[PDB]
Amino acid sequence: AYSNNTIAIPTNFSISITTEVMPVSMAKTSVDCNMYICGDSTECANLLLQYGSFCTQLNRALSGIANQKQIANQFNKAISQIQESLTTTSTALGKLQDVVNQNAQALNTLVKQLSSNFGAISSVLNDILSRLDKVEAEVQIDRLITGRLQSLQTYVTQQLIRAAEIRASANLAATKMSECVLGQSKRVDFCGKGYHLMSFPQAAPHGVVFLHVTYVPSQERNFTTAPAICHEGKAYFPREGVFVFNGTSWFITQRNFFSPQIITTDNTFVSGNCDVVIGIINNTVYDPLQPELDSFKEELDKYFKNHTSPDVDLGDISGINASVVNIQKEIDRLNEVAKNLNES
Amino acid sequence: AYSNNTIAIPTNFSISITTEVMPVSMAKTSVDCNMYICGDSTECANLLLQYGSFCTQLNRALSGIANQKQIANQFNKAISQIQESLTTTSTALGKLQDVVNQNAQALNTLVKQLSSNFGAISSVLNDILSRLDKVEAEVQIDRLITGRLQSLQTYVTQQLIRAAEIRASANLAATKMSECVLGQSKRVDFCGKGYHLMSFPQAAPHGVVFLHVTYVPSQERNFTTAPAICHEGKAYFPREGVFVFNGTSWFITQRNFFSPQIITTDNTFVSGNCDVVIGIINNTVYDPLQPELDSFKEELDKYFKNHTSPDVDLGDISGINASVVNIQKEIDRLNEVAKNLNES
Amino acid sequence: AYSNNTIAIPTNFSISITTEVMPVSMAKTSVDCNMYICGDSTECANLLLQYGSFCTQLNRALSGIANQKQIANQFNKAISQIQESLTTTSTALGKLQDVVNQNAQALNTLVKQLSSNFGAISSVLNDILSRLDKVEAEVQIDRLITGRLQSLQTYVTQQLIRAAEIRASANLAATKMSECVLGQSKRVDFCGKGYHLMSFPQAAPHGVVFLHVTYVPSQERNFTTAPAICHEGKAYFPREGVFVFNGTSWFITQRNFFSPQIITTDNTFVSGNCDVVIGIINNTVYDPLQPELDSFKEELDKYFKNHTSPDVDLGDISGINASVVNIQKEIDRLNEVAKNLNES
Ligand SMILES: *[C@@H]1O[C@H](CO)[C@@H](O)[C@H](O)[C@H]1NC(C)=O
Ligand SMILES: *[C@@H]1O[C@H](CO)[C@@H](O)[C@H](O)[C@H]1NC(C)=O
Ligand SMILES: *[C@@H]1O[C@H](CO)[C@@H](O)[C@H](O)[C@H]1NC(C)=O
Ligand SMILES: *[C@@H]1O[C@H](CO)[C@@H](O)[C@H](O)[C@H]1NC(C)=O
Ligand SMILES: *[C@@H]1O[C@H](CO)[C@@H](O)[C@H](O)[C@H]1NC(C)=O
Ligand SMILES: *[C@@H]1O[C@H](CO)[C@@H](O)[C@H](O)[C@H]1NC(C)=O
Ligand SMILES: *[C@@H]1O[C@H](CO)[C@@H](O)[C@H](O)[C@H]1NC(C)=O
Ligand SMILES: *[C@@H]1O[C@H](CO)[C@@H](O)[C@H](O)[C@H]1NC(C)=O
Ligand SMILES: *[C@@H]1O[C@H](CO)[C@@H](O)[C@H](O)[C@H]1NC(C)=O
Ligand SMILES: *[C@@H]1O[C@H](CO)[C@@H](O)[C@H](O)[C@H]1NC(C)=O
Ligand SMILES: *[C@@H]1O[C@H](CO)[C@@H](O)[C@H](O)[C@H]1NC(C)=O
Ligand SMILES: *[C@@H]1O[C@H](CO)[C@@H](O)[C@H](O)[C@H]1NC(C)=O
Ligand SMILES: *[C@@H]1O[C@H](CO)[C@@H](O)[C@H](O)[C@H]1NC(C)=O
Ligand SMILES: *[C@@H]1O[C@H](CO)[C@@H](O)[C@H](O)[C@H]1NC(C)=O
Ligand SMILES: *[C@@H]1O[C@H](CO)[C@@H](O)[C@H](O)[C@H]1NC(C)=O
Ligand SMILES: *[C@@H]1O[C@H](CO)[C@@H](O)[C@H](O)[C@H]1NC(C)=O
Ligand SMILES: *[C@@H]1O[C@H](CO)[C@@H](O)[C@H](O)[C@H]1NC(C)=O
Ligand SMILES: *[C@@H]1O[C@H](CO)[C@@H](O)[C@H](O)[C@H]1NC(C)=O
Ligand SMILES: *[C@@H]1O[C@H](CO)[C@@H](O)[C@H](O)[C@H]1NC(C)=O
Ligand SMILES: *[C@@H]1O[C@H](CO)[C@@H](O)[C@H](O)[C@H]1NC(C)=O
Ligand SMILES: *[C@@H]1O[C@H](CO)[C@@H](O)[C@H](O)[C@H]1NC(C)=O
Ligand SMILES: *[C@@H]1O[C@H](CO)[C@@H](O)[C@H](O)[C@H]1NC(C)=O
Ligand SMILES: *[C@@H]1O[C@H](CO)[C@@H](O)[C@H](O)[C@H]1NC(C)=O
Ligand SMILES: *[C@@H]1O[C@H](CO)[C@@H](O)[C@H](O)[C@H]1NC(C)=O
Repeated sequence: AYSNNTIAIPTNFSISITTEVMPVSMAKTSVDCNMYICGDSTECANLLLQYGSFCTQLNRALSGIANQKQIANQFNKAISQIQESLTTTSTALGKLQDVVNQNAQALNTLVKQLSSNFGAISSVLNDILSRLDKVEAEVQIDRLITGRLQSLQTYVTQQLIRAAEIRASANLAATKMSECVLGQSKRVDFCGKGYHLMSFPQAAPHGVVFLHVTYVPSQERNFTTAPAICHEGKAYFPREGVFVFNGTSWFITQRNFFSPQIITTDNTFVSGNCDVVIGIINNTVYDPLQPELDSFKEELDKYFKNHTSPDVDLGDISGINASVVNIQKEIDRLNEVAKNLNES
Repeated sequence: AYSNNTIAIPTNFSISITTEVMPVSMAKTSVDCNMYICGDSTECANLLLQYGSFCTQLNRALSGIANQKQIANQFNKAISQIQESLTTTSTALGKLQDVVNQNAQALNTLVKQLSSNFGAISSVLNDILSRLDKVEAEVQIDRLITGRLQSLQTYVTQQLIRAAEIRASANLAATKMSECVLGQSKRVDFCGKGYHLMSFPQAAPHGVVFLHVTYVPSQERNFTTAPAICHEGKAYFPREGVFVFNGTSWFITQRNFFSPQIITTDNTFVSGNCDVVIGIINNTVYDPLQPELDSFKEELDKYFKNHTSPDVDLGDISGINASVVNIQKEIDRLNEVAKNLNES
Repeated sequence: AYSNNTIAIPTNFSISITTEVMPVSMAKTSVDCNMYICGDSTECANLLLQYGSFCTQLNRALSGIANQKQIANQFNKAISQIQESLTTTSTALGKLQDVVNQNAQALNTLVKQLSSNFGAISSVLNDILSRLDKVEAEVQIDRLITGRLQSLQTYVTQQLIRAAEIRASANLAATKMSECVLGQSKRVDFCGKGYHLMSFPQAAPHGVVFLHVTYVPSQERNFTTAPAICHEGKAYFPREGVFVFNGTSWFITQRNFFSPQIITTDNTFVSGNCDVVIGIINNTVYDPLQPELDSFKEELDKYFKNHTSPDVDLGDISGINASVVNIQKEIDRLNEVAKNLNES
């Protein structure tokens, strides 16, 4: 750089109060989560019970801010053969009576007690449906609560960052009530704008209101300005000074205004050369270090189950029919032989 | 303002060391989530596996801090009619045998294989109950984990805000090891209280302990003090000075103590008027901008299912009975005719 | 402390530009959650719909940054007794016909309509399985989303803390464009290293690049240095000075270099004693107040259900058999009597 250029250097001034305000404390922002999250749907209050005791410690942080007898005997034999036949028929039909009734008893057993199986399975199935739907409903609510929860946590983080700004600004308030009040700071546009004379401190709800009695340049000039000059391979350093003309005569003044005092030997300092030392750059950087998230595919497929299956539950188990008898020609010929028997 | 008032202005001093401490670094607070979240219930460790790799990158941020033959033939015909009748009866009862046994075979089919249907449905229903209860249990755990998780995330946010305060305070430490150590700062109650002479820097675990050799006013006076005076519609500005009396004679002194030097022309600066310039107010404010959350009603009713339904599962399907035969008068009259047949 | 020691005090200087950079603003880091959370698995986008409107307000904060007739008649009576017997048999077998067919009708009723019960229960059971597996899948996804969500919320918190550092650093930029530009700050190694002469401000994308024309000590000496001396139980205070020798003769100089001006009476100030005032320690501390989390055992066992149960669903309800008739000796003797009847 090194070059002579021009800085507005003040000529005539004026009084100037400043009256700046800088906050020092914070309200105890005890924010209820149950109100910020939840407005209605008492269900939400039933589920945020299960969400920890997060709001307590959250507001703990926020609080910590602030020849023819042959016929007779033979057909008598035949009649006792018919006697054999009909006692035989009584045997058959008694067996049929007990077994057809036993299979009907098994039928009643199945019907009654298998209705009871239907009743048990149907009640269990309805309760499965009920609690499945409770799971569905509350799970959707939990999605919504979790998003709204991290929004609230962002609210609290925003609040804490404000609390940190307020703490550092109160440190600046303590430093200014040191220097501006209990001293006359020789710093341009600090302790209010212009050149500080005295400051008047006064309180506020959460601030410290300053009343800086200062003075500002009412009148000046765009005037030439040189940091250092190199006559002889040889630099010149104005102690508490800046190289200035009067219309082309090199003088050195104060910075605050110019009564252009002549170049002495004492106020100038000298280097044996005019060799610039190059300085270091680029401070105040911070690395965030929030590094990386991979896919859902990696994250999921480490820890995941697909896990489905249908049933079978055949039902052709039912589907086999009942064959029947519908014959009655036996009854027909039976009663027609009964006609024949009453005939002769 | 502008008015003459009174500031304690120092008279006699005393030596004063200060010995302040300002931290510069932080411990590597590698906080395990599995310990801060989880203390017991290995179940919790089974579920926090599924909770991402959040704790890794979380501690990455925290790490980045640091004639009578008629009879014979006719009744022989009738006897063969009875032969027809009993072969006919054999036909009927064989049909009944096969069909009653077939309906019993269908009954055994239903009983065996429909027990197998009950076994399949009951095992599936128990597994439905099992995994439903796993869902219920782990879902409640997930509520609790999510609340405790955001409490941990608040812990980390609190920690990072401390890290930011430490970084800015270490910037102040670098600035004070510049000015207090390598210079004699002309700043009241900076570089320790009082007026700095020299500071002695020394290390600490995570701080830089200063030893500010300063000097403080042991003796002073509540004494009158004026910023500027307006004789002639015309202001007066003491350069490095403050208007002071000796008991009513206007002098201007240093701020640091008063040897009340007389009003010169050079130390006073003058405005042509006494016109206050009014200054700007109210800096250092930040807008949080955390704006808004609506109801659960809006948020929910965009994306929600109620979604319930019962079954029917009739059971009168069972409830139709089995009619029976319980008659035996046929057997009674049958064996009584058998008595009659053995009679004659 | 109080002791005479040695500070490098400058002798000959050199010009030195500094060229430091301090950022003042931030890019509008409108970070999409749907990209930072979600990369693939459109399912994830189906579930993050249910996760509030968190990303909107999240980026609202981030945006707010920037003889043989006896025989005839008697056996005619017996023949009508057989007529009674076979009409009686017709009665029995008609009753058996209707009842065996009725129990078969009940069997068909059970088979058809109980297949319909199996169909209803099986379809409901498959849908239970389906939506249970949807619950399982999406619940695991919600674990993963919640962990990745708080990682994103940590990203945003990290970003906001950077925004606070940038706001305070821009306050330092405003203070340096006050003092370094519009003044000549008498502060060592502030407004760039060395001793400030003038600074040249120039813009940047998000910074304010300074060009501090300063001057640094090219040449100096480790030289003795005393804060205060106690001849007579009586201290000595060099105003804008430091006690210095020339090779053992006590002088007081400037801090910036040494032309060792003689000890006057005016530049030294005096205490009547040599009594050190001890100062206060250990500022800039903040209490985090993130206090406490108890066990899962406390947190859980306040609000938790274990809640399991099996079924019974007997199945011996089926398991009772069907007894049968398999007899046919009646048919055998029946047709053998039919042989006997056709004989005679
Ligand atoms: C400014 O600096 C130049 C050298 O760059 C010098 O020759 C000149 O005399 C200086 N003054 C003016 C008024 O240009
Ligand atoms: C010179 O004065 C003008 C007045 O209009 C103002 O722009 C500024 O003070 C100076 N101009 C420059 C530095 O370009
Ligand atoms: C600067 O110096 C004198 C005295 O201040 C002034 O009168 C004159 O106009 C200027 N120029 C010179 C001496 O060349
Ligand atoms: C640098 O120091 C030496 C030491 O005697 C002195 O002779 C010389 O004048 C100094 N240089 C300047 C420019 O003052
Ligand atoms: C300052 O440092 C950052 C580090 O990321 C770099 O990107 C930037 O280019 C540097 N500034 C200049 C002017 O090179
Ligand atoms: C297995 O999981 C993947 C993961 O997206 C998904 O497509 C589906 O639920 C399952 N089945 C198949 C065939 O991918
Ligand atoms: C009725 O009987 C059989 C038994 O094997 C069954 O499979 C089928 O459905 C029916 N038979 C027909 C319709 O011919
Ligand atoms: C059947 O025969 C009997 C005698 O065997 C006699 O009463 C009559 O002729 C017939 N009818 C009735 C109804 O008895
Ligand atoms: C204070 O200011 C008033 C004007 O407000 C002036 O008359 C007076 O002389 C000053 N001094 C004292 C000691 O009151
Ligand atoms: C005047 O001195 C008293 C001493 O008790 C003290 O309150 C303060 O220094 C002054 N009082 C004021 C300014 O009200
Ligand atoms: C203030 O000035 C003189 C000299 O310091 C002092 O003796 C006198 O008492 C004071 N008052 C006057 C001169 O009215
Ligand atoms: C203001 O500047 C003019 C310019 O010559 C000068 O005459 C006047 O004395 C100045 N005013 C004061 C109060 O110094
Ligand atoms: C400072 O600005 C804030 C902006 O919200 C305002 O509320 C407050 O009233 C201002 N201060 C004064 C003293 O008016
Ligand atoms: C539909 O959802 C609402 C939402 O609170 C709730 O009352 C219930 O689960 C459902 N039914 C009715 C009738 O509101
Ligand atoms: C048994 O039979 C009928 C079949 O239609 C059934 O509905 C009913 O329960 C029973 N009848 C009675 C008890 O009269
Ligand atoms: C039945 O009649 C037979 C001959 O027809 C004869 O043995 C007896 O009288 C009766 N009883 C028995 C048991 O046979
Ligand atoms: C340093 O201080 C001691 C007293 O501690 C004093 O006797 C001595 O003369 C001083 N100077 C040197 C050069 O040691
Ligand atoms: C004295 O000079 C040496 C030069 O090597 C350097 O270590 C430092 O400036 C001084 N040494 C100290 C203070 O121990
Ligand atoms: C310090 O003072 C004189 C004059 O600066 C110097 O010549 C001498 O060497 C020193 N020592 C004394 C006077 O003992
Ligand atoms: C302290 O103040 C008194 C008041 O007159 C004065 O006599 C004495 O000299 C002062 N002490 C010092 C060391 O100046
Ligand atoms: C500073 O205060 C903290 C408060 O926790 C304390 O632990 C520490 O020991 C103090 N420093 C010293 C040097 O005692
Ligand atoms: C009850 O809950 C506990 C909690 O860990 C767990 O062991 C299990 O799920 C249940 N049963 C028993 C016997 O503990
Ligand atoms: C078949 O009949 C009975 C009915 O009580 C049933 O309990 C059992 O399983 C069978 N009886 C046997 C195998 O003896
Ligand atoms: C049975 O007897 C009838 C007459 O009663 C006669 O036709 C024959 O002898 C026998 N066989 C058949 C097939 O009728």
